[PDB]
Amino acid sequence: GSTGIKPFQCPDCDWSFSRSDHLALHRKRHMLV
Ligand SMILES: [Zn+2]
Repeated sequence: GSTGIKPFQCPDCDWSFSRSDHLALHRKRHMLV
């Protein structure tokens, strides 16, 4: 049906997280801030 999209998504790997902190835990390696 639909794609496995989540409210918090990585625009780099196309990762999907149901939790904001989980996405941040992932995208921090993209941000390096
Ligand atoms: Zn990513």
